[PDB]
Amino acid sequence: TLEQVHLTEDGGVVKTILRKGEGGEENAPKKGNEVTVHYVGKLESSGKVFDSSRERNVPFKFHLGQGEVIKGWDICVASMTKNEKCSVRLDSKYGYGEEGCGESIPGNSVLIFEIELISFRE
Amino acid sequence: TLEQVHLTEDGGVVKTILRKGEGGEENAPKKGNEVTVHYVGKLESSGKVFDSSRERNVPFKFHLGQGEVIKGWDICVASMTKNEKCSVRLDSKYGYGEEGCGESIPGNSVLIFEIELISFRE
Ligand SMILES: CCc1ccccc1NC(=O)CSc1nc2cccnc2[nH]1
Ligand SMILES: CCc1ccccc1NC(=O)CSc1nc2cccnc2[nH]1
Repeated sequence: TLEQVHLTEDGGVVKTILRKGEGGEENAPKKGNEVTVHYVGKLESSGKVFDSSRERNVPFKFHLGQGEVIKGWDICVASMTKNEKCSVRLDSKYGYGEEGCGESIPGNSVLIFEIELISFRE
Repeated sequence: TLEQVHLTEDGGVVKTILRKGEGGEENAPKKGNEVTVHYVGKLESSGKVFDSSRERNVPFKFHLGQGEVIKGWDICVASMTKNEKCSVRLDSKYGYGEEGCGESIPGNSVLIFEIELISFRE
């Protein structure tokens, strides 16, 4: 595998599947569901890790497709099924754009996230 | 009430209690617990709302005191009890600092959040 999945027309979100998830539409999260993910985020430019839920030993929950998180995450996680692990490359358009965010993410940064979809629920 | 609670020595985190929460230490979240909050965040400078879980009609979960969220939120929520509603003023040191974050939060922004602690759990 290492299937590469193009998720936006502009090339700004491209997912590489590292471990395939479970089969079926019943194993795919729906818009508005709560998802639980583990992730590691690094800058493409330097390879430097700026955030990791794995380092914290506890995953992160959000509601899918609601704009609670960066656009790249909504788009990426919507494409995943339970237990899938992927690495997603996000152009700055799908991250923090021209401004960046705080000390660890410069403006116009391409972000690389390893994301694992642990579970989801209503 | 409208009790004002100073939470850092530098004045960078100051909470005003709008509705007092439940009594007891058993109604106070512990470091590492999951908390569920509703919030509305606005810039002090303009009054402009940059993020609201209430607009989304679904609250937000994070693990308390783990640096998953801005420092101001860890500090503020640690001081709350179940059902408390507060408004917290955060100096940029406790938000997104000199750089800001994305289009909606400029560098050196004081942030004002209304936060309600809905529940928490192990
Ligand atoms: C943590 C999940 C979350 C909830 C609500 C809003 C945004 C986020 N994080 C991300 O969207 C992307 S992950 C991330 N984005 C970051 C920006 C600066 C520093 N560290 C960061 N880590
Ligand atoms: C959403 C909760 C969350 C989870 C993980 C990491 C950060 C956050 N948000 C906050 O810390 C403060 S809330 C917030 N911070 C923001 C920065 C830019 C735009 N909107 C924002 N809303």
